[PDB]
Amino acid sequence: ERFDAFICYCPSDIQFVQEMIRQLEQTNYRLKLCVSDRDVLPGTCVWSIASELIEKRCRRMVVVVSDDYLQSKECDFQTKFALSLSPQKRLIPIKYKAMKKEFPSILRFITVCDYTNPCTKSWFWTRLAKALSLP
Amino acid sequence: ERFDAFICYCPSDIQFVQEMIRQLEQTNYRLKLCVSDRDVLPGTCVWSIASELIEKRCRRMVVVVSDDYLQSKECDFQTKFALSLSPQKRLIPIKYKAMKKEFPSILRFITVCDYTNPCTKSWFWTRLAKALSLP
Amino acid sequence: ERFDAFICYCPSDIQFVQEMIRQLEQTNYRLKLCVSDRDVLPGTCVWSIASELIEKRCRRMVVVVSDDYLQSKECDFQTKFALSLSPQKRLIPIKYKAMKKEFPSILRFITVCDYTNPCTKSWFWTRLAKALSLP
Amino acid sequence: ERFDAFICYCPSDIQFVQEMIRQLEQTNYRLKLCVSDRDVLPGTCVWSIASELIEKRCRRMVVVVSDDYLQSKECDFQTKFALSLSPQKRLIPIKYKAMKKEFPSILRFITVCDYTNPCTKSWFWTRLAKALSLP
Amino acid sequence: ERFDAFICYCPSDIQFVQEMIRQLEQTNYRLKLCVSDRDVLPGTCVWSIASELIEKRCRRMVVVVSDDYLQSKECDFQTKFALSLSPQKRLIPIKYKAMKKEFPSILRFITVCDYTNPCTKSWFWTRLAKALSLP
Amino acid sequence: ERFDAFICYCPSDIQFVQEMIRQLEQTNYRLKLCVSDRDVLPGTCVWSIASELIEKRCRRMVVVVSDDYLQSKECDFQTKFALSLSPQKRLIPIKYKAMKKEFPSILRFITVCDYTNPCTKSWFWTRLAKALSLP
Amino acid sequence: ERFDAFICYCPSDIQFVQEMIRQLEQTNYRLKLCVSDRDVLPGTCVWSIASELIEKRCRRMVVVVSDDYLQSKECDFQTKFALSLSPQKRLIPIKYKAMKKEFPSILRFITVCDYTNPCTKSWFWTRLAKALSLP
Repeated sequence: ERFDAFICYCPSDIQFVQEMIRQLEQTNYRLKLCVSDRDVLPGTCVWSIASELIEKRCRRMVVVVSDDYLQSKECDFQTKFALSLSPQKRLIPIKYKAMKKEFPSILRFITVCDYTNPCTKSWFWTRLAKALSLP
Repeated sequence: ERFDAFICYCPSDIQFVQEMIRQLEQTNYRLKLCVSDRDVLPGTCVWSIASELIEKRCRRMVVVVSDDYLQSKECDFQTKFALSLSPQKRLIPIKYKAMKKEFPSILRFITVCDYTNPCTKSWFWTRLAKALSLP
Repeated sequence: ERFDAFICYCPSDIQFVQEMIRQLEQTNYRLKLCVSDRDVLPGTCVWSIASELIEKRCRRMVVVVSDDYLQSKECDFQTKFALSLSPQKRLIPIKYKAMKKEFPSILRFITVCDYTNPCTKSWFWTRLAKALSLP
Repeated sequence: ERFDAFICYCPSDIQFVQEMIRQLEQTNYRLKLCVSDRDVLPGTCVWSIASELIEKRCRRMVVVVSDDYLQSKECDFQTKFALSLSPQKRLIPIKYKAMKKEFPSILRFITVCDYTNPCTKSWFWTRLAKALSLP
Repeated sequence: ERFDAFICYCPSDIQFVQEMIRQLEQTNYRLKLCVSDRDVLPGTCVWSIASELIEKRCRRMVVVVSDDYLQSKECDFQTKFALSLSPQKRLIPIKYKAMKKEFPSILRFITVCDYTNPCTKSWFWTRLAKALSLP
Repeated sequence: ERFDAFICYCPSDIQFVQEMIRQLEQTNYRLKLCVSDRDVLPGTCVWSIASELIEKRCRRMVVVVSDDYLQSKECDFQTKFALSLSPQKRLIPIKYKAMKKEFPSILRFITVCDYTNPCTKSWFWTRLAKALSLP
Repeated sequence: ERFDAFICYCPSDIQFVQEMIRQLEQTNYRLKLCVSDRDVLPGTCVWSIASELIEKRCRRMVVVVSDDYLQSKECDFQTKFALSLSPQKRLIPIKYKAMKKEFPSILRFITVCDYTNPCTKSWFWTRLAKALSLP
């Protein structure tokens, strides 16, 4: 029923989401993350997963930014529907890979949780799990 | 008499349907799937399998989308007759193979149950059997 | 509300439909023909004009067969939905022009009301108005 | 305050909107249409005109489809936000000009109110004003 | 002492500011606009006109966007200092000329008060004077 | 029976009258214009269309002035019969084309509704429909 | 009903009148100018626009002097009818273009509001709007 974070990801980047499940769910933190290919029954309509999941069930939204994120359209609509909801840091962008294109200009005024820097990798999962566990 | 899911498939893709029978009928789930080459006596008229089976006997319909699905016409009429029935997720599209053409534009607003992704194959049959077993 | 005949036509052949309105409605026969560009409000969904008009409101269906009829798809679905309804001569095909392609093979077992023959044109409108006015 | 129809249009097509104001507001129908360049004070935020105008103030939405409609992004987000609202024919697409590209595939299952056909122009404004005036 | 709107402009665009003084001050609206070359004594320090004028004296800020606006740095710092103040539509961007470069990406989520459109020029000054006169 | 405006035109200028029907009848104004080639049965006498139509049925008269208007005689007699009726602006002259002869000297003391000026074309149809709709 | 200034112009000079409407009506001055091709219904008599408009409705009269002004006769009669009314500066002549003929000798004892001088163009619209707004 309830969750803690909807996860918006391109389908070419599920190896990172499987890592996130291991680090945040199967660890001693006990967090619940709604993943689309795991908690959504087939046959649903697309306009209900924005009006029911992102609106009334999840509390935050994690945007897995990548290079193939800039080609899909459902991620664009879900990102803009999340930004349209503003009454608490309700949008967390994550960069994990070497991008060679431009960053999304919509997200330039939010602080990204970077992973590709080979000197700051000790603070990543602690900051992320402290962010998601906040009320 | 009654069923749980009509199955709409091209005749060049029955090796997958034979696998589906093994995974959903001969397993501990006990589901009943109406297959055309197994439960329809020869000599019937084509306009009765849409007015009697899909209307009053089956409860859902599973569309085995493929590359040779885009050439047959009975699958087109049965898909559109299923979409014309709307009073519950009464249409489940399944992709199982590497398609090289375009996806059907009629089905773009329903969530597909994908199988060709080599990282998500553990959730496939559980999601499908949880979807078909719903009232 | 009620009607007497739904009219299925390609949009490139409305000059004949305007003639049919003059010969069957504005004449001393007093028939009511549901035309799509005249009795359907914009904003409707396409899957309701087959489930409500052809099913429960009109009593027959007139198929204006032509050369550009073989390219549209909504006429194909409406023709096959009309043929799927069989409990009374509930489908009347009309040929009015010199076709250079093949006749539709779906309609070969129904008697066409031909118009292009320059010797039989006296019986056309009388036969058509006697057919449509039957209960 | 209240309205009857939000109007979604590309800024290169305001000559048609000025005609629509003359035919629907300054005529004997007395309809109120919220236009962006006429009723929105400058300095507003873009994410409030979807959460306040389209949600709680207007009752329907008129999409002026054109060739330059396929390049803007705010019309894409407003169209998809309108489609995401589904509890009454709450979306009316209008074609008024000779398009040379493809029609939008998102809107193929709603009936368009066509204007470029030189034989049906007598029914256009009557159908449109009967549609907008419905409760 | 008090004002109603600080005006941030490039020094190559004072002919428009002189027009704005005629249309908003010397007209029957009686508005007070703090202009830098008219109300600031020489010899002041630059870091006081942001901490005293924009903070505690003016109520809004009008950004005269142009092509030479993208080269100055004091306008960049004053724009970002205005955006950093967020407790009411406290920033009004104005476009008056044909720009050939890109719009500033910082201001894309605020509604611009456009002037170069040759069909909407009747609403410009009324909207602007209704915006500035609000409490 | 009743009308709003008799229309006096040379038979070489019916393409403009067909445009006038589209702009004033098939639009949201609902005006009725008596046209000779559309509402007069053949076999009538010419001296009754001036004693019955222009006298007791129509309320105004629209004179489509052109270059070939100066050759017909029935337009001369109908214009002079209209001028002989004076008890309200009961005669509206319309110029739509580049004339190379002289204007009619009989009509020099009435204000013409000009159309060939390429700067005033926005006011034409609004002025004409406001004139014809007056009691 | 009421106005502020009748405008007497040759029909070959309406591009300047369209500019005057933008500078005096659609600006923050809110003046009302009676233009003949915009506020006079067709079918009126010419001898009423001097006895009703210039006499009892407008308060001043603006004479757009030009080179083609010296060929029309209605401007001559309206100028002399305005001069015959003398009980307040009730006649304002405007020169805007390079004339190559002589100035009108009737108007030599009134001060012209010149526009073609490339050094005095800053005072033009302010003087004109201060003149027209006087009681």
